Amino acid sequence: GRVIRGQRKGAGSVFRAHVKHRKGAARLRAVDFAERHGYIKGIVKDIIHDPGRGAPLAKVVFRDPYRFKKRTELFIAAEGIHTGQFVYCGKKAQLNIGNVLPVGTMPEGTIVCCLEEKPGDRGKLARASGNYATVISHNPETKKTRVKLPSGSKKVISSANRAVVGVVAGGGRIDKPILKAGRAYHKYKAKRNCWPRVRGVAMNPVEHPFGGGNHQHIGKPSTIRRDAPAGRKVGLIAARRTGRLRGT
RNA sequence: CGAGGGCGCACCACCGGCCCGUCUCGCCCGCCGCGCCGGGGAGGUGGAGCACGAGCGCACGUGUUAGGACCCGAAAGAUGGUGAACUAUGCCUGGGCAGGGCGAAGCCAGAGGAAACUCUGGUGGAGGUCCGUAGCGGUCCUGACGUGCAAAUCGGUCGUCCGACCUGGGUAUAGGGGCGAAAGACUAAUCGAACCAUCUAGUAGCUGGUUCCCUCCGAAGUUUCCCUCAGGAUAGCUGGC
RNA sequence: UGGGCCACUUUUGGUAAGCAGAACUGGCGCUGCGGGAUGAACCGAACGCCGGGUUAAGGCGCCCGAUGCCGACGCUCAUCA
RNA sequence: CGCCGCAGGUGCAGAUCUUGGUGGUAGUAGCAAAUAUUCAAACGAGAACUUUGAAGGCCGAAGUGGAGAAGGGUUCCAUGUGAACAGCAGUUGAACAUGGGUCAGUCGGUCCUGAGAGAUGGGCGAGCGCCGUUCCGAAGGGACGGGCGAUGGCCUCCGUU
RNA sequence: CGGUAACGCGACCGAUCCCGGAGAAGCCGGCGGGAGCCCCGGGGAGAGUUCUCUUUUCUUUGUGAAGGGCAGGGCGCCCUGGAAUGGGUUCGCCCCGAGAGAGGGGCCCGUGCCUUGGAAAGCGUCGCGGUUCCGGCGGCGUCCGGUGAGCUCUCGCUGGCCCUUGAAAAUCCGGGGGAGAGGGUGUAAAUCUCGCGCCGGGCCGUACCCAUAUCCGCAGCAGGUCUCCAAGGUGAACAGCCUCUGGCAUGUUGGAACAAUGUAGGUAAGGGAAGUCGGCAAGCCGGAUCCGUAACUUCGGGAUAAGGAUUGGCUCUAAGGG
RNA sequence: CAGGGGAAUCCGACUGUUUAAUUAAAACAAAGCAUCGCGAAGGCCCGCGGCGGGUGUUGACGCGAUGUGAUUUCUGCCCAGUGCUCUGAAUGUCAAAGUGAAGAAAUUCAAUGAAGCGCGGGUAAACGGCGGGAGUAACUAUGACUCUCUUAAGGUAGCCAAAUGCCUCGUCAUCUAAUUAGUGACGCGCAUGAAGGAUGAACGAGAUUCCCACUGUCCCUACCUACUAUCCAGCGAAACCACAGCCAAGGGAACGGGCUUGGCGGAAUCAGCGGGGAAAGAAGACCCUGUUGAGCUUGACUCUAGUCUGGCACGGUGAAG
RNA sequence: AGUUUGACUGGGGCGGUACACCUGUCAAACGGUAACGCAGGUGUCCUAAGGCGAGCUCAGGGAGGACAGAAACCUCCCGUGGAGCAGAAGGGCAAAAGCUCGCUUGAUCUUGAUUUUCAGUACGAAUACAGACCGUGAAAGCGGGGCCUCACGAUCCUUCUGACCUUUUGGGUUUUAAGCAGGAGGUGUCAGAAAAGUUACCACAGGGAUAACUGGCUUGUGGCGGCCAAGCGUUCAUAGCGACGUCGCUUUUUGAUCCUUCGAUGUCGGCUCUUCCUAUCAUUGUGAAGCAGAAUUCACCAAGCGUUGGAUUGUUCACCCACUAAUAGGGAACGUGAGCUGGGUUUAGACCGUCGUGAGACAGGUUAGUUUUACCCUACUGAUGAUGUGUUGUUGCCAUGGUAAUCCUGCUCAGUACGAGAGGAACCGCAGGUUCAGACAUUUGGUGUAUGUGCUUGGCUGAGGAGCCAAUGGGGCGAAGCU
Ligand SMILES: [K+]
Ligand SMILES: [K+]
Ligand SMILES: [K+]
Ligand SMILES: [K+]
Ligand SMILES: [K+]
Ligand SMILES: [K+]
Ligand SMILES: [K+]
Ligand SMILES: [K+]
Ligand SMILES: [K+]
Ligand SMILES: [K+]
Ligand SMILES: [K+]
Ligand SMILES: [K+]
Ligand SMILES: [K+]
Ligand SMILES: [K+]
Ligand SMILES: [K+]
Ligand SMILES: [K+]
Ligand SMILES: [K+]
Ligand SMILES: [K+]
Ligand SMILES: [K+]
Ligand SMILES: [K+]
Ligand SMILES: [K+]
Ligand SMILES: [K+]
Ligand SMILES: [K+]
Ligand SMILES: [K+]
Ligand SMILES: [K+]
Ligand SMILES: [K+]
Ligand SMILES: [Mg+2]
Ligand SMILES: [Mg+2]
Ligand SMILES: [Mg+2]
Ligand SMILES: [Mg+2]
Ligand SMILES: [Mg+2]
Ligand SMILES: [Mg+2]
Ligand SMILES: [Mg+2]
Ligand SMILES: [Mg+2]
Ligand SMILES: [Mg+2]
Ligand SMILES: [Mg+2]
Ligand SMILES: [Mg+2]
Ligand SMILES: [Mg+2]
Ligand SMILES: [Mg+2]
Ligand SMILES: [Mg+2]
Ligand SMILES: [Mg+2]
Ligand SMILES: [Mg+2]
Ligand SMILES: [Mg+2]
Ligand SMILES: [Mg+2]
Ligand SMILES: [Mg+2]
Ligand SMILES: [Mg+2]
Ligand SMILES: [Mg+2]
Ligand SMILES: [Mg+2]
Ligand SMILES: [Mg+2]
Ligand SMILES: [Mg+2]
Ligand SMILES: [Mg+2]
Ligand SMILES: [Mg+2]
Ligand SMILES: [Mg+2]
Ligand SMILES: [Mg+2]
Ligand SMILES: [Mg+2]
Ligand SMILES: [Mg+2]
Ligand SMILES: [Mg+2]
Ligand SMILES: [Mg+2]
Ligand SMILES: [Mg+2]
Ligand SMILES: [Mg+2]
Ligand SMILES: [Mg+2]
Ligand SMILES: [Mg+2]
Ligand SMILES: [Mg+2]
Ligand SMILES: [Mg+2]
Ligand SMILES: [Mg+2]
Ligand SMILES: [Mg+2]
Ligand SMILES: [Mg+2]
Ligand SMILES: [Mg+2]
Ligand SMILES: [Mg+2]
Ligand SMILES: [Mg+2]
Ligand SMILES: [Mg+2]
Ligand SMILES: [Mg+2]
Ligand SMILES: [Mg+2]
Ligand SMILES: [Mg+2]
Ligand SMILES: [Mg+2]
Ligand SMILES: [Mg+2]
Ligand SMILES: [Mg+2]
Ligand SMILES: [Mg+2]
Ligand SMILES: [Mg+2]
Ligand SMILES: [Mg+2]
Ligand SMILES: [Mg+2]
Ligand SMILES: [Mg+2]
Ligand SMILES: [Mg+2]
Ligand SMILES: [Mg+2]
Ligand SMILES: [Mg+2]
Ligand SMILES: [Mg+2]
Ligand SMILES: [Mg+2]
Ligand SMILES: [Mg+2]
Ligand SMILES: [Mg+2]
Ligand SMILES: [Mg+2]
Ligand SMILES: [Mg+2]
Ligand SMILES: [Mg+2]
Ligand SMILES: [Mg+2]
Ligand SMILES: [Mg+2]
Ligand SMILES: [Mg+2]
Ligand SMILES: [Mg+2]
Ligand SMILES: [Mg+2]
Ligand SMILES: [Mg+2]
Ligand SMILES: [Mg+2]
Ligand SMILES: [Mg+2]
Ligand SMILES: [Mg+2]
Ligand SMILES: [Mg+2]
Ligand SMILES: [Mg+2]
Ligand SMILES: [Mg+2]
Ligand SMILES: [Mg+2]
Ligand SMILES: [Mg+2]
Ligand SMILES: [Mg+2]
Ligand SMILES: [Mg+2]
Ligand SMILES: [Mg+2]
Ligand SMILES: [Mg+2]
Ligand SMILES: [Mg+2]
Ligand SMILES: [Mg+2]
Ligand SMILES: [Mg+2]
Ligand SMILES: [Mg+2]
Ligand SMILES: [Mg+2]
Ligand SMILES: [Mg+2]
Ligand SMILES: [Mg+2]
Ligand SMILES: [Mg+2]
Ligand SMILES: [Mg+2]
Ligand SMILES: [Mg+2]
Ligand SMILES: [Mg+2]
Ligand SMILES: [Mg+2]
Ligand SMILES: [Mg+2]
Ligand SMILES: [Mg+2]
Ligand SMILES: [Mg+2]
Ligand SMILES: [Mg+2]
Repeated sequence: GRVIRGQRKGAGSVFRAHVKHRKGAARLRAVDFAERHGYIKGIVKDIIHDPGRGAPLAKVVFRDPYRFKKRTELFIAAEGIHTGQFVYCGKKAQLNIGNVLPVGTMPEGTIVCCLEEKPGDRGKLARASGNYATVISHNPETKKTRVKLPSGSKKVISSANRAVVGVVAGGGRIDKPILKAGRAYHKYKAKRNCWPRVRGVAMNPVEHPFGGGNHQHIGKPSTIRRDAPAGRKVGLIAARRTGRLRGT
């Protein structure tokens, strides 16, 4: 009879992202004339740590092509780039780690960093540390490119979508065991209020569908249908299978 | 005074008769409309009817009922508001935490090794590390107290004491909502749904109460029906006229 | 009012019950009074306020009104009458 | 106030009834957490408690010391009173009465932004309004620079418009 | 305008615009500098003890801000030069042909010292006048040293930790660039972040308590309520115990007694958990030094395992430095 | 100032957290392990409403939803049931709208056929589940073995009178003089068992047993100290109170202070005391009744936000059919 | 989100339906008459098992007859029904009401009256008529269902049937709809709501109309006795027992009941402490024996005195160890919680097993879980006093009340009596002990703040000396007093 946890997360109040010390939105530069027809050279000025993100951010300074000013970008750092390096963004940029260039003008096996989901926005795909997307096949007609996402899914996107060449830095961060509950506390203190997770079976029936009982048991199939209302769909949501994944 | 006789009020029992409905039987009658027209009879039966009216208005009493409804009494439900000065959690900005024990990596030297490397002594100072202050907490005495110092305190003994640590202030989340390392915990001594006002004199077959005198009469706890079994309706028993 | 209960007798269940359930009349409930020491229901008797007389059931050693009869005939001794 | 009529918010022992008052309990329970007081004097009607002096102790710098924030709001300071109050007392008081006291360019506020709050545009909404905070806005009212002029005047020439 | 340079000098033309800096950054460790305090040896001044001793014990014995100069600390600053037989160097580290060691310079901080302030003030003493109750007047003094893993602040250097990387904005400044402006050789112009001079700074708060009596808890309530400073002895120590500065009157009463029962605290022959649901409660142990430590183990631990010895006072003797 | 120690069993790995005011724990959390959803026109969630809002200054080494609970070692069989999910296959049922027919129309009938449900696959680290009866070896006793009935599969590795075993104080051994306790062993286990089983150091104000030491826990009590209590001066409540207050028996609403019969009864008081006053505290919380509730659950009845799907409108321009 | 989650009931739940009906009985010779009284039955069945008429006689038995037998069919005789009539039971029935045939649809259309239940309401069922239309029989007649007693259902709604019926809203026609009358679709909780759980997180109004704990009645059950004496006891009923039967007592078992208490009588066990009972374990005095002694057993007077220390268990119980003269049984609100304790049960946290889809449940296990108040009256314990002898004092008496001692061992008797032997007492006497009681401090022990005297740590008074502080600083020894 009480609003469950997870339902309370959408209201935002306490479950909002801890963005006080974050360094800004990590994005490619907005597509313009120089990047659409040639290349623009920028210099990597600093590589910084973004709180709540396990991927380094690269501060890249460009020249404004229309007024006497310096533009500062906050690229997602591909592994191997260093401060003082020159990065080149545009259609005519060559294949090097850190350069930003459209996927349609790339070989058939190149693997990219900060992929655009739509032709014009900033990077949206393969942004988490150690991740990348592979270019599978182009087709000169209808301006389409097929890419492999970190999840293994295949996606068809426009050939005009831009991406950084290489793999985002941060490597195998998940390989290290956290070991200590406190280390997980510090990890999630810089992210949001989500970490100390109470099991639903340990709750009372009023605050969870799995709550209650003289033994801690679910009492009903944990797999729940897709169209179940909020406050009910807990457990394995719309699960195609359960068990152990033996075979793939 | 009077055997007998007569007219007989009201009222009662009965038998006839009349009006409307409905059945059964059957034969006649009427005409500006001759009709799928209209009317009439006899015999049963249904009616809160007729059969030389008794009503209307006003007052008083009793009884039943709807209303706050003889008086006081819920657990609840709804509407609209006020609270995060306590606590719960997130964020912002500050402040704080004796003295010791153990002795991780890294480093130096010596020694033994063909190599691979090994041994010894120092150095170093790691850790949700140990003993233990302040702080924070609250195990046991099931101690004190228990109309207390106190609507949760006190004594000793205890857990932890560089961390998921303690804490001020500023902020955010508000009631079927919040918040919860989860005890249905906490949300201003109130929480298995806060507080305030109103709907509201909420309802109660249940509990408690129900105020002067004398005189006369005087019970029932049984019948039948009831989601009836602590209650009603009904007949019975009572009183009054 | 629609909770009844009790007694003689009849009577069902139960080992039985100051239990449970019927029949009949009376009673208590609603009822005081005399007697049963005491007691809702037993026995007598039902009640305005009194005087006198007499009784009912029950009593008459003393408490405590009445045998303080020269009462009648027997029975009985109990170191739990 | 009686009598004839009229009309009631018309009669109390109860309701763990309402309000007010008063008993027994009873001069009883009690005035027992943190070692501790004593001598002399003064004022005074009055001294275990006030003041001074002397002595003995305690807090023992993580104080029973010296200063602040929050909160309180005159409790601060003198003089006086001695009704009540300070659960004994008081000649004392944070009591009562009468007066007095808080002085800033340089200590804070003020200014900045933080987590956040919140108009306007817009959107929604029966509506009070609330959503949203850059989003669906013609969102810059400013500037030493230059020009056209007014010469406003110590019209040389610099300030104005 | 000067210096090879780091950079220096008192100013040192310059707008729109652009770039950068400061503001502006966690926690912890180890060292080093400075100060305040503490300590020790003398010199004064005033007190205390003097039964005997004590050249004794106690108190006290200043120099603000802001300038100038000098120490001291730091530098990931410059010049010469070119290093293996590698060398410098820290407690640890760490550093070097991307320029070590060495020599010579530059800069930053300078809260330390001296100086102006400054002794005239303050303080300590000894007197003298009175102005009911003079910032009265006067004399003398306010001195020399030494120590430190000492405590507290502060500054600096160098490390460690993070799947944690520890604000923003007002505000101020430097630079780049050079649109412009300035004057015709004058006792000159534009201009000036140099020295001195002139004027102004409004508004609100400001007393006191800050707690076993000024706040909340119905109260002068053993509760609660955020901070700063922090002496001597013992000791590992912000422990406990005693003391100095400062504070107080025993916590909303006193007096007399010393029954039971209690609350709090001790002791108890012999036995030693037989008590009790149960060793509850109490008791035993305990610091430091020297030994000595098992099973098991995730090899880290267990571990102060367990067990044993010693511990005072006094007189010395060695060793550890500048 | 200032650790009693040792040998074991159970549980939780540890540090951490928790019912302010009776439960600090074995409960919660945790790292680790496993599963599920989602590529943004998205997953999950808020929102009366706006193409509103949170995750999100995010992008699969990420967010969201679950279970289990360090390490070690393992995690067996069952997709019949209920869930979940997957492609629709000639395909069954299936609303509104639309189509056709009859009628004078209301209307009636028929054809067509969205999701869903049926049909078919997958899935147990989803919920859950994991059998009986007979005969049989050259002493007996068991039963390696053999027959059948039946399931979706018939409990595997392990573990055990365990915090899980009724019978039960199970049986045997050890610990004691004596043990419903402990430990070790056995196992047809009423009713053990695999994301949880079985272990294993360190740790624990966790539950249990024994041993050394220690003692007033006890035999068996005594003495002392402080503050009370006590008495006094001052000050000064409250709870409670039908009236009250000595007993035995009787009867009685079946346990009297009062009534009957008897025993008896002597002012006013002080310190104690805990037998009575069925003492006080509260309109019993247990239990039942009420056509009185509330918290919670669910194929109870009746609904509903949200969601999936069809139709109409916004809603247009061209071709292949 | 809202709501519901029946009733009865020897408490509720579970179980049953005694909730609507029918038969016999209860039931006490009219009728009626109750309990979760007894024995049973019903929610149907039947175009015939309905209606007429006719003709037969049934169950069973005896005697006969090829296969044929205990039963196949045929025949005769007896046959009061001992068969059958659908079913439960009861009643009724013989040229019946049964069996077999023939013809049929009175199981049809109608209005009233009445009986049964009863309020003299309804439904259902039934009785007697009356009016039609029929069936059957020669006819009288009989028949509107079943031989009789049961076999069933309101309003609202729906559906069908009937009247050349009424209305359909200004008139008319036609659909439609509404109506009038009669059937049907059903309410079995059967006079007729539409309805699942859980709560230990719980709430309210009540209930002693009603359970759990005391008391009360009862005494089946438990416990303890008695009568008879078939037997046991080598033999011998009765030393000691006591079958089959039968009579009691007790209230320390457990039931039965529900009278008191639900505006509350604190709910197990232990601890502590007092008193009471006797149905006597021991001890005193006795009787009996299958009593030689020793030991043991039975019984009497008898409750004065005693009846213990421990291991496991919360236990009450139980069991074992050991001592003992003996280790008897019980009551007092299952004595005793303002006496304690809190181990158990019995709140809220939590784990396991089983059950349940789930919430949650479990006389299943486990772990943690606030035990409040006396100063009132009485009772009791002690302490002053009070009334009467004029005041006051000393010394006394005793009414009345209380009451207290207990048990064992060793030596001697005595290796005696007795006995084959083994073994093996007693009376007097002596020495001591146990439990209890009343005191006491010479001794020993304990206490010790004489704060008495040494020692000693830290600090403090300038040192010495003398002291003090550290809530009794610590420690050794310690008078007196208490013990
Ligand atoms: K809700
Ligand atoms: K589970
Ligand atoms: K009325
Ligand atoms: K309000
Ligand atoms: K609410
Ligand atoms: K009833
Ligand atoms: K009535
Ligand atoms: K820290
Ligand atoms: K303040
Ligand atoms: K005294
Ligand atoms: K013990
Ligand atoms: K810790
Ligand atoms: K704990
Ligand atoms: K799972
Ligand atoms: K399955
Ligand atoms: K399945
Ligand atoms: K613990
Ligand atoms: K509730
Ligand atoms: K009869
Ligand atoms: K009914
Ligand atoms: K009996
Ligand atoms: K009984
Ligand atoms: K009872
Ligand atoms: K009760
Ligand atoms: K006991
Ligand atoms: K002594
Ligand atoms: Mg969790
Ligand atoms: Mg829980
Ligand atoms: Mg739920
Ligand atoms: Mg659950
Ligand atoms: Mg679990
Ligand atoms: Mg007539
Ligand atoms: Mg009337
Ligand atoms: Mg409601
Ligand atoms: Mg606030
Ligand atoms: Mg707050
Ligand atoms: Mg630690
Ligand atoms: Mg620790
Ligand atoms: Mg405590
Ligand atoms: Mg206590
Ligand atoms: Mg009222
Ligand atoms: Mg009301
Ligand atoms: Mg009904
Ligand atoms: Mg009543
Ligand atoms: Mg009644
Ligand atoms: Mg009745
Ligand atoms: Mg009766
Ligand atoms: Mg009555
Ligand atoms: Mg009468
Ligand atoms: Mg009478
Ligand atoms: Mg009488
Ligand atoms: Mg009598
Ligand atoms: Mg008499
Ligand atoms: Mg007489
Ligand atoms: Mg009135
Ligand atoms: Mg009155
Ligand atoms: Mg007193
Ligand atoms: Mg006192
Ligand atoms: Mg002191
Ligand atoms: Mg202070
Ligand atoms: Mg003052
Ligand atoms: Mg006073
Ligand atoms: Mg005042
Ligand atoms: Mg100076
Ligand atoms: Mg050099
Ligand atoms: Mg001077
Ligand atoms: Mg320049
Ligand atoms: Mg001030
Ligand atoms: Mg206070
Ligand atoms: Mg207040
Ligand atoms: Mg004191
Ligand atoms: Mg005092
Ligand atoms: Mg005070
Ligand atoms: Mg002793
Ligand atoms: Mg001893
Ligand atoms: Mg014991
Ligand atoms: Mg014992
Ligand atoms: Mg202890
Ligand atoms: Mg060990
Ligand atoms: Mg733990
Ligand atoms: Mg584990
Ligand atoms: Mg806590
Ligand atoms: Mg608590
Ligand atoms: Mg606790
Ligand atoms: Mg694991
Ligand atoms: Mg997890
Ligand atoms: Mg499978
Ligand atoms: Mg097995
Ligand atoms: Mg087992
Ligand atoms: Mg075992
Ligand atoms: Mg034991
Ligand atoms: Mg499995
Ligand atoms: Mg009595
Ligand atoms: Mg009484
Ligand atoms: Mg009540
Ligand atoms: Mg109540
Ligand atoms: Mg009812
Ligand atoms: Mg409800
Ligand atoms: Mg359903
Ligand atoms: Mg019922
Ligand atoms: Mg009769
Ligand atoms: Mg009869
Ligand atoms: Mg015939
Ligand atoms: Mg009925
Ligand atoms: Mg709970
Ligand atoms: Mg009763
Ligand atoms: Mg014989
Ligand atoms: Mg009572
Ligand atoms: Mg009581
Ligand atoms: Mg009582
Ligand atoms: Mg006897
Ligand atoms: Mg008892
Ligand atoms: Mg108690
Ligand atoms: Mg008692
Ligand atoms: Mg317990
Ligand atoms: Mg519990
Ligand atoms: Mg067990
Ligand atoms: Mg506890
Ligand atoms: Mg007193
Ligand atoms: Mg006598
Ligand atoms: Mg005696
Ligand atoms: Mg000393
Ligand atoms: Mg000396
Ligand atoms: Mg002192
Ligand atoms: Mg002290
Ligand atoms: Mg001694």
